[PDB]
Amino acid sequence: NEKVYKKRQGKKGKYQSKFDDGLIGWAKLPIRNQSTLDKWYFDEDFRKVTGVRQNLRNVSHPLTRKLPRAKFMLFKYDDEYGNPEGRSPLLNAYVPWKYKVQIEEYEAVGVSRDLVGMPKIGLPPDYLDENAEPEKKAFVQYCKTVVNDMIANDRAGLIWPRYIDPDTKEDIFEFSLVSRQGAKAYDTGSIIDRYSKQIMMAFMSDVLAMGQSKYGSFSLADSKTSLLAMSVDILLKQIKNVINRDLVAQTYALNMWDDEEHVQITYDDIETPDLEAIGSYIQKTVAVGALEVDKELSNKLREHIGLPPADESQPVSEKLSP
Amino acid sequence: LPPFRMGEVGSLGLKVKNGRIYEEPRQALRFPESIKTFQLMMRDPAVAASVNIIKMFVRKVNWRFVPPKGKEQDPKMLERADFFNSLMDDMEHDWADFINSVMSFCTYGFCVNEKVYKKRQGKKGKYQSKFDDGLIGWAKLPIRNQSTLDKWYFDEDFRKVTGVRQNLRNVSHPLTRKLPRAKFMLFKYDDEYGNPEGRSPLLNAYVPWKYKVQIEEYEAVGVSRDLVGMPKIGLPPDYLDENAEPEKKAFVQYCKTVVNDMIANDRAGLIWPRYIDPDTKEDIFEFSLVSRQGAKAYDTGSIIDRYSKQIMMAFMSDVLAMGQSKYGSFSLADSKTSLLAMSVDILLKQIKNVINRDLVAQTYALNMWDDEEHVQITYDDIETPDLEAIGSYIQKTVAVGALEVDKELSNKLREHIGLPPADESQPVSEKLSP
Amino acid sequence: RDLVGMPKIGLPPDYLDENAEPEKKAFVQYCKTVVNDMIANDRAGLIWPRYIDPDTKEDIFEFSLVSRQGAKAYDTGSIIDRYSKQIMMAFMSDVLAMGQSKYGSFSLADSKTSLLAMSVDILLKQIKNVINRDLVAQTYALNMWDDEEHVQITYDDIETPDLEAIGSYIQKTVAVGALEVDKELSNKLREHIGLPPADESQPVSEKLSP
Amino acid sequence: LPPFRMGEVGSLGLKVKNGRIYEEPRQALRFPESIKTFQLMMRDPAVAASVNIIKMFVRKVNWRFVPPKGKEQDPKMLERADFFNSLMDDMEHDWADFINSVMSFCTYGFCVNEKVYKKRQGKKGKYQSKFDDGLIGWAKLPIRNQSTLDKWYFDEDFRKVTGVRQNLRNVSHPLTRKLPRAKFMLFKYDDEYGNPEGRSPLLNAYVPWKYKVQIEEYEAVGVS
Amino acid sequence: LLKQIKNVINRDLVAQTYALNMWDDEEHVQITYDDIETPDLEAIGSYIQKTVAVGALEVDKELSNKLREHIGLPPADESQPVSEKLSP
Amino acid sequence: GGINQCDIDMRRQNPCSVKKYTEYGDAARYEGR
Amino acid sequence: GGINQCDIDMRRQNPCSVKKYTEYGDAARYEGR
Repeated sequence: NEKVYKKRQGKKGKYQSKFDDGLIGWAKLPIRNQSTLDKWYFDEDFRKVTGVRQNLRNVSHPLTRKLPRAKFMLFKYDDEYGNPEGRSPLLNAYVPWKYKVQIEEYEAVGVSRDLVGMPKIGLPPDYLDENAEPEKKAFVQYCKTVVNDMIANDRAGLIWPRYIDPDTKEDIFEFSLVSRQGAKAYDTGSIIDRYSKQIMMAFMSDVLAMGQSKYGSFSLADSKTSLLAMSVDILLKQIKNVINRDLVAQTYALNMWDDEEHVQITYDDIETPDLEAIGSYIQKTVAVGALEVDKELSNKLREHIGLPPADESQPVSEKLSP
Repeated sequence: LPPFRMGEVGSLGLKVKNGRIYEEPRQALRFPESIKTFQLMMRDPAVAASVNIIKMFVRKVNWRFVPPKGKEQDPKMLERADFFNSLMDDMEHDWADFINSVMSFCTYGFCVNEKVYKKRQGKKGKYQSKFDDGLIGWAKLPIRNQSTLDKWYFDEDFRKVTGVRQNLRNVSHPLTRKLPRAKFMLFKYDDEYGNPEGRSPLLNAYVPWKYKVQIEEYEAVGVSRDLVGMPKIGLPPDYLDENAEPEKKAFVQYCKTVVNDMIANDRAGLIWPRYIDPDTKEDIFEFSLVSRQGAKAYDTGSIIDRYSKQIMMAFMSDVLAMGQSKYGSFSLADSKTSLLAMSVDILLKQIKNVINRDLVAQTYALNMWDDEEHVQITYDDIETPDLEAIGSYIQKTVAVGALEVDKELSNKLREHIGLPPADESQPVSEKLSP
Repeated sequence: RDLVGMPKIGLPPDYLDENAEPEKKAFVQYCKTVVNDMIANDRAGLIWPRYIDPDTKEDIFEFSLVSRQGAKAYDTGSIIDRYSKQIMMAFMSDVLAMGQSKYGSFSLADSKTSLLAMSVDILLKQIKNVINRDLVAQTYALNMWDDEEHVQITYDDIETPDLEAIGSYIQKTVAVGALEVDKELSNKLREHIGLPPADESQPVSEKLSP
Repeated sequence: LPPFRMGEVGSLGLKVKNGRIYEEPRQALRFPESIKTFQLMMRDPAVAASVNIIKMFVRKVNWRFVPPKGKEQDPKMLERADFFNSLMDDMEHDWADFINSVMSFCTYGFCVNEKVYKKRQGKKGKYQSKFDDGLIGWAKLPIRNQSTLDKWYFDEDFRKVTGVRQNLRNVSHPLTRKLPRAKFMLFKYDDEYGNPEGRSPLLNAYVPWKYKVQIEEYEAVGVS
Repeated sequence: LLKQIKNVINRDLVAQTYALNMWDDEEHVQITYDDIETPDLEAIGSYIQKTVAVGALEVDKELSNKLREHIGLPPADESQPVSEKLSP
Repeated sequence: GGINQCDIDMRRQNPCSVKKYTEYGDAARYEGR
Repeated sequence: GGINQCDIDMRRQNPCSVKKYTEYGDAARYEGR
């Protein structure tokens, strides 16, 4: 994401704003597509990344631009060995997906081409000639119509010629449905299900198929958190650290400020924790006087029901209390 | 490398080509063909139900205008909130209808609504109203169909969208009109990479649907053409001739009648000629039902069920088949929310942000106002939370004095049973208390 | 490579010659088209020549689907599942397939810890010891300091322990006066709900208490 | 690009053609054929039960007139509420019957009810009443059958509906009448894109029903 | 569906009736509907008891009226109290 | 049998023929019978 | 049978042929029928 700055002169500039204090602020944080990033620049002996090049030849038609490292932020899913491109989580599921799609295609083709039970007509070779007599041609045309239009119906029936050769004892005409002997050697359903479960295990996202069990929770402040939430916490911490270390520090420098400290950006919980357990815990540990009740404790306890910290001038009054 | 400089240096890198986005490689899911493909997918009961539940959840919520935080009790902000609230109900169409039209982006992935303004001069104008204060308000927020939007305009080097063109040649018969970006709002289901058309949620379920419908068609055709057990008649070739004797013709006609009219009945029976040739030992006549040897190699029911479950998993809407379990809840204020509700929350926040950033700001400018702040539109919960848990929690944490009871707390607690905040002049009295 | 059920066509050898008459060539081309384009459909059907040789009593033409006699001697699904379970057992990470049971916990301060957490504790202790013994000591030397002691780096818990059990235990053991309540105890009890140690100037006041 | 301007610049983009909506591509689900297709679908027990439960739920509820918020105790608003409440029970037919006729849009996706007014002069008029105050009240809210509505009228460039035409040639034998938009109410099950005919809920179940009835017929014939 | 019907009625019928009668009140009376089925009683009773025993909920006459609606009783009667002579 | 619509309709005119409970096209005739 | 589209569409023109409830391509016809 590239960093763009502006002056807060209200509206007398290329970029407008709601403030006229004249400080330095953020104009926008555009994304640079991954499919366009082409080359990475390093220092003399490959110790750090100094820049990147964006190629714009195929993007709807200078065609190439270069960005120094100080001009953008870089987020990484997993940064072992200091690889600038990180490591995509899809690498873990590459093989199960490759097997699953292939087997699904095989099963679909097999279902399409399963031909057991289709009608078949056998006629003497002389019926299929082009110079045959008109009667044979009419017979063949009627056979074609029957083959095209026969369906299971309350009037389904056949009247067919029957003649057994005296010297061969085999009918010269025939009408039958093609038959098959063996059966498929593999059960594709079980294999596909196994590979789907394997894929779901890579991301630790089995909740999609097993539903939300009562033994797991999505809250990070509750002592039942699931692995999915625990990993999302890692991702959130990564984002927070990158923002704090890359964006705020440069903003301080541009404004020419030195405060000995920097304000930090922090996030909130995904879902509020369970209320019964917390209530019982507070009651038990405060009834005996082993926990010091504080205004901050009240503020936190009010957060769990979406209320502001406190109001010290509007108490529920006697006139509405039985 | 160039030195650090303020201001943009690159570009989004979008694949626009002659005003048409080419992000999606499959031809079946680009602009011209996506209008039909999405309508084909909505015919499947699973996809239709999954989309409709999401649409229903959003329309269940109420909207309201509130003062910005930090200035809640300022009378000026209250008057601004009242004005903006009155603006909602003064349109040519109901606000609920507007929200309904917005949800069309659950299918195409985006929606465009044009903004139309009017003067509140009561009734002495093209657009009428209930107020005569002469301010600037909203006349309506019509939708522009997605199937008509044709070309997108960008700036010099593709950094932002500056307009759009609507083509009206096929819509019941100028035929083309152009809208600047400032003249309409744009809602997007998912806006990674800054694609103006967003990303439809139907893309995730494209393959399972394609397999499922095809296999269902195959199964139906197989059931139709399964012919095991039908009667069959075999006659000597000379019976089927056109010059045959009258007796053979009558025999063939009777055979035809039998074939047409034979059914399982309490009088079912046959009397048939029987003659075995001396030199072949095979009956010359025959009556039998066609037989089949093998069995179908695949079980279509299991495959169809698997693909239906896969489709339902894409939208995280398994509640349709598994019912409403007691471990999940539809309330966003309850600590058991399900993934469907969590995602509907994302959609609601997107709508709220778009409205606040696009409509209110321009309304302030037109009226020539500068208040240092803007009233924000906020929504409510889908379903009230569980009452037993909240009651027990409040009781436990207030019995020990660890929670400060406040009038706002009473107001909030009354909201869960649909009561107004408070009434400080009508108390339940002694005369009706045992 | 499972090929059971594919169509097969048998023709007299003279139909496959290169100098054959045009009729036979057209017949072979049509057979190729059929083989390529035949699918299960509502119009599926065949009209095929049929001639039984007088002296062999076997059809010279044929149309049939290849058949197979035996069945695979081994069930690969069971073997693969067994080996997957064996792999998962090596790391003691069966939680991935069995879900998070209520009898196990990820907290090291809770008396239900699972083997995975117990081993992660070993790894964390290894990292802590290496850091303390290798990095801090050298930093002291470079700065030319001698304090008789070194500050130690310590880590925190993976997940907070269960609250109901701890609350009941504290209540039971403090109601009878068998446990000495201390400010450190209050600080620790506040840590389990993410609160700072204490605040001794901002008490909840009478005006907000019913 | 043109500069920003107040007032509409485009159009809904509806596919109206000669007064008939062509939104639905399948011929079996457009105006002339939809009157019969929907009646065919209602014969299936599953679809019938699903529609009937929804219809029953709506008819279970009661209706009432209340003062607008902010002026609940104002006597004038109470008198207005009383007048409007009395209006409900003074019609030629019961209010419950009117709500019953409205639910026909659970099948066709929309409904049209014409508005008829009268003077409350007691009994000295074409329409009678229990009151003699001389105000204006409701005489009845008749339904107009969906199978008779033929053509929809729009403005110059298809921005709104201005009227509708009812054809009465096949209904037991002027044969055609025109109603302006101000003369009737329009209820819609689902009104995305501003389609006057809405969207029937039966469209979602069209394919499963088509397969189910066909397979049932095949099974019955086979048993026979 | 019920909200759709309510909105259509309010926006189409009442407004025109006001115009025909030649009235301008700055506001229009709105038609509103009721619930399909009464809610569960045990949960509501327990919730009210728990939140009123600690004094965190302000009891009001409107609250009594609403609580009486769940058993099909009118809002209140302030002249006919159950009397001592029938109380053990 | 039952392959030609014209044949089916022609043979439906015979009065002396037993009557089936259901025929093939019963599910699509708006007019029943 | 049913291997050539140019033949299927020609055979569809026969008026005296029994209607089928479903055909092969029904699942992808935008227009229906």
